[PDB]
Amino acid sequence: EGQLTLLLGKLMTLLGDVSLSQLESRLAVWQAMIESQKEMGISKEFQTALGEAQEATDLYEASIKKTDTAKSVYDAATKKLTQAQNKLQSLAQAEAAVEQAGKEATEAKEALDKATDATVKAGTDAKAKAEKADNI
Repeated sequence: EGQLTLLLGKLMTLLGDVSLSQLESRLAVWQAMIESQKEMGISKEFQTALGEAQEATDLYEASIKKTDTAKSVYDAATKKLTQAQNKLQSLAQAEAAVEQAGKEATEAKEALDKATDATVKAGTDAKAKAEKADNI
């Protein structure tokens, strides 16, 4: 009963709402003040600081979506193994399915763990490039 899978699905939603959502917003404020002022005829090296951040934040949209696929990929692997695991002690071929559902699943987690580390990575920087907008 590793329904930490359901907990995780919930953390991903929160990460999306509290991390990614505020970041994307912060930067949207800047783009709209860039445009609202770029119309009154009034940005220089600032648009480099901002360019870089809305790319990290955009790489961070992508990355979360990449770990969210990876987990769907993994949830199929884990439920695959509980089907095979189950109908085996309903009694050599059944014994193999479990070994291979098992292999498919430790592999899915490996890919899942990877896509998380790479999401940890992307957001850590997006946080940073967006704080570096302490331009004067």
